[PDB]
Amino acid sequence: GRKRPVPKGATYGKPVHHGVNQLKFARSLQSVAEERAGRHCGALRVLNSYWVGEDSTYKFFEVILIDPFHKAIRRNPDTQWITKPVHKHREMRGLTSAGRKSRGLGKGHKFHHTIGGSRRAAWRRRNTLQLHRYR
Amino acid sequence: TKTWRRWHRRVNTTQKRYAICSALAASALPALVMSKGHRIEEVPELPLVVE
Amino acid sequence: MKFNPFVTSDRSKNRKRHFNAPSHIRRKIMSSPLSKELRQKYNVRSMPIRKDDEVQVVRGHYKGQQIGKVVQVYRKKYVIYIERVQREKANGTTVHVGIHPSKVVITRLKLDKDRKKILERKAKSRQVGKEKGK
Amino acid sequence: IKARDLRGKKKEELLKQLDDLKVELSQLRVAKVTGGAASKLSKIRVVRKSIARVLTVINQTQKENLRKFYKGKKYKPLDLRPKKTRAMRRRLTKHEEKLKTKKQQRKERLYPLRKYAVKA
Amino acid sequence: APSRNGMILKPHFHKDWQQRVDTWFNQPARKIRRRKARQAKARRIAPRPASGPIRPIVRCPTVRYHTKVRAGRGFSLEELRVAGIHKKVARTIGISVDPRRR
Amino acid sequence: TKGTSSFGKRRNKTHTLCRRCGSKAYHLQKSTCGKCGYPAKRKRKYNWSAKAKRRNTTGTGRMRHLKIVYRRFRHGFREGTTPKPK
Amino acid sequence: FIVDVKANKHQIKQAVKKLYDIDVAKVNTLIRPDGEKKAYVRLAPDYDALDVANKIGII
Amino acid sequence: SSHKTFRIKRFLAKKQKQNRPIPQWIRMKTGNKIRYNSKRRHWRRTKLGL
RNA sequence: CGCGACCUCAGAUCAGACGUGGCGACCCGCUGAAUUUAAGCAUAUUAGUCAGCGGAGGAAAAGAAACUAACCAGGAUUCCCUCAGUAACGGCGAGUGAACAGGGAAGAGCCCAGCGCCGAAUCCCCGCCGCGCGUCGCGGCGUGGGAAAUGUGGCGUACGG
RNA sequence: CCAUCUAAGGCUAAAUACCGGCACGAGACCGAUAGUCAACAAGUACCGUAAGGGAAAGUUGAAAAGAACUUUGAAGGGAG
RNA sequence: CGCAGGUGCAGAUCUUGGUGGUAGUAGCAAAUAUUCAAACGAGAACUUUGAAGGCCGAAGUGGAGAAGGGUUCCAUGUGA
RNA sequence: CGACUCUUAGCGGUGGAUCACUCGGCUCGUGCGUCGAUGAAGAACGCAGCUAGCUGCGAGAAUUAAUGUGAAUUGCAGGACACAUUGAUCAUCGACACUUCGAACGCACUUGCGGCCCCGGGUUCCUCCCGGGGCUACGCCUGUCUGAGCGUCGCU
Ligand SMILES: [Zn+2]
Repeated sequence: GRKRPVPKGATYGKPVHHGVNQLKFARSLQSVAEERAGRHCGALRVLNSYWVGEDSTYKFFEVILIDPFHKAIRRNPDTQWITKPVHKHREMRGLTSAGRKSRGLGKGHKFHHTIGGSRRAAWRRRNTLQLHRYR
Repeated sequence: TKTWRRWHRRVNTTQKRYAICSALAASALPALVMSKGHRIEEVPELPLVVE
Repeated sequence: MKFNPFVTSDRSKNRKRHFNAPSHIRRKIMSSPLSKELRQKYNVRSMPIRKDDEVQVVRGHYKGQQIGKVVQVYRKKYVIYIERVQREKANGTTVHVGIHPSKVVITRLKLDKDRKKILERKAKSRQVGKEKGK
Repeated sequence: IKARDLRGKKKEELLKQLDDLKVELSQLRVAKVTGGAASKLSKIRVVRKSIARVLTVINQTQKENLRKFYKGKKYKPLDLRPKKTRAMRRRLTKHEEKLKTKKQQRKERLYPLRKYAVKA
Repeated sequence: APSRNGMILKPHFHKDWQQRVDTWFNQPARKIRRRKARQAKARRIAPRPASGPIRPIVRCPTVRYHTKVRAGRGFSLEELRVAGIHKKVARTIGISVDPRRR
Repeated sequence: TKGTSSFGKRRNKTHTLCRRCGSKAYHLQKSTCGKCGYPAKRKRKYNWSAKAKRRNTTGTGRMRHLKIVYRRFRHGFREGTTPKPK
Repeated sequence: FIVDVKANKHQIKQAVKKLYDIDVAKVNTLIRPDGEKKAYVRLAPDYDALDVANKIGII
Repeated sequence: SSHKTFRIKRFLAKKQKQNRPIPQWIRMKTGNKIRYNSKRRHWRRTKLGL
């Protein structure tokens, strides 16, 4: 899990925010594997990742990367999308398959917190006061 | 001062049509038109109609 | 009334453009009317003032029928200097009095290839407009 | 001196003219520190701008010759290959942008968009 | 706070609403821009109807609205087949297609 | 003792001029800038100081490259061509 | 002379020799509080500083 | 002190050269608004940022 | 126990490329208080908000149902009106609080992996020639290298093929 | 029992957003103690070791025609 | 005649600026001390030269450096 | 008688209110919507005949070239431009040029110290001295070369 990085375990404030020890990260262990591969290999594009192994202390994943400036990639129309600038660091924006799972998006009644594209998008829409010209 | 002050007013369509009818009726009375300072003399007919 | 949505009628914007206009825009701003005889010869109403132009002053203290020669076009000050339009300082020396070119009338214009070319352009454009109206 | 008159000249005489201008400019700066005439001080601006004019012609001719030499070569110096914007140099060329898969081409040929109207 | 008779009001102004206020002074501007987009699109597809493809007749799915009929997303594969129109040529003709309608 | 007497001992210098931002905020013993965080690759910037950002944002300096880019954008970033000769 | 700040004694000696056709014995260098570099160029015994100064025009 | 670096000396050189009074002909320029150098710095009164 | 092949690794100022930093109003992923209200206060509220971190684009994100509904059924996403201060949550206190249907703005759909058939049909690089040539694509040839059977390409993806 | 869809792979324009940037237009807004801190050599002068803090300050006259010359005073400053 | 407000000040130890009485008042009292003559000069208790009388009394009121200052160093001129 | 004090008015002054003005703001709206290892943003230091600051610029430094324009710039001076054997000024701006730091890039942040390959001058293949030029950062992709392994094997 995620231990809160507070000195001596002292979260100053109200008791509801005193938790230090049984807190959990919002993103999966697979997402942080993709994020660490992308940060090191800045010139590459994270495509996807999968599980390979597991220990009591470590989890092992394998990440697929695409060199977006190789001619075999940007001469093939079926893979020219990864070369577009809007697909830089998908792993850091939660656009890979592992990253999307933590965002809580989908279709139907289980997913209404992200009914406008994201949690922040939905929050902003229902927390903005519409003042028309004719009120 | 804030931009979301109410700047605009909506009037009922029937009342807006009422105001136009009243304005048209008054425009045909020479006393009311002269009371606006519109120098209507030597004008042959106040409801002036030209081809 | 102006209809162009890209032309400003704003006071501050029009004054700002006038007062820090570049030199070549100050040239056309400092235009003066041609004489009645010159307007009859060339079908042109006004020309930008230029050095060695013979003008007469029609407004101000130095108005008259005297013809003088433009000796300086101080575009930064938006004034021109004429031969006889002058006064005396306290010391005794003589200084020119700046006259805005909108207050003078050109009686003879210095003629060269560039001046003939823009005289013909202004006459051709006006003649086209008269024909279009007719 | 005029730039257009310098273009019909060889590199050696352009270098000779540049040398005479620098020698003259050195002489004028001597006059500046020894209380020289106002006519000599005003010539410093003139001679300085001629040196710029000559060096402009030499540099422009040299760059033009390099562009002609590297024309058609697969690899050019970074000084010569076009400078637009880092982002535009990353983007796909016009040819690869219009490349289509055989599946896409079949779709366009078999079911093209049609021009049609509906009567009232 | 309360003074004699009144309504127990619960206004939702406890959440720093002044940072998120949507004013509609650009409403007339977005009507002209939407209108000019329609006119440009109509010219670009000039002979075509400029109102989109033909939509099917659809019944509204609830007791409150099952007496009314509106336009659907597209003609289903079953009605396209009975009419004898290929599902890959309907879009070119100007026929909307909804493969997921029963 | 604290006060005027203690101010007489002020003869050292905790900070020196910085080689990246130019302010006298380069700590000598820590070898780091309190204004821009120079040895760090990213500049020091915070949202709690809106005044601080405005002092050192884009547009406060020459903008040697950016001002030509603004001019060049108006013509499509053309290059390799010259106007027609006389 | 006043010389460029990015100029050492070897460059100063070679330059003075090149444009004035004189031999240099030694060069001493100073940076003034104005910011410019001052060079004290002692000439060879064969050459006379006053004659060189006349030809340059500083006197 | 006498012991100073090149960077500091060049910094002091610039402040020395910019501590001069306004030239007299500037007052005669058309549309002039400067009457004196308001950025004059005295060594004893105001100390340098260094 | 020398010479080969493959595998897994290493070094190179090797030939070509690519990333870093800035701006950050709008956008995406995290992390994340307390002042305040409750006339005290701890849950709650403030608030998934301020501050902190990372990543972009002219938009971003989302997106073509493991959907809604229960009807005589609708039919990707996004936005506006309404639903609605409602269903629901809450020391059921203070307070918080959506969605479906309906009307509009816009409207557009598609692709693999898998299962198969086709003598790897496929791709990168390097030369030469015919070209074309605004700063680079085409055809051939290569008794030219490499990748790829630990699977490239063509057909085909739930609406079936 | 019925209804509905086919997860754990992928791409996609438009309608939507925009207190930064480049150009524009306008206003029942303010009119130099106001309006941006900043109409002016303003994020300047100056202050703090530093993070940071941060001003005051517009108007001769249409045109300098900005008072030549005489006179008292060492001059500032006066009288003509 | 109507329309719309950032629409009326004696107070807020109110904010910014300006000004009084106090008041020609307090004060210009820490470390012994000045005098005569001359020069320059419009002008001298205070500058300079000379002659007297005194002080620091080598852990100095001396001669040099380090930090720090940054042109304060030197010459000439001015006396706002 | 004065003086002094108080009040009022006239005139004169320590003062800068009021009024009039505004190349400034603020707000709304529209169109675009573009930085950077080909070195950005931001700093530093320089550059004018006389020029401190602001501004503009970079050793070609208050600007070169090119195109358009068509007789100025201006505070003083000086000399262009004979105002077509084609051009002052200004604007535009596609050519050229663009010092030192800075993601900052040979190592290091002191005008410190290198290395490899070339060029010129002293001597002559000491590369010994001086000057100049090109390279010399991290990560990472495809390919290339050189390798390692009691890794798996084959021929010996
Ligand atoms: Zn710094």
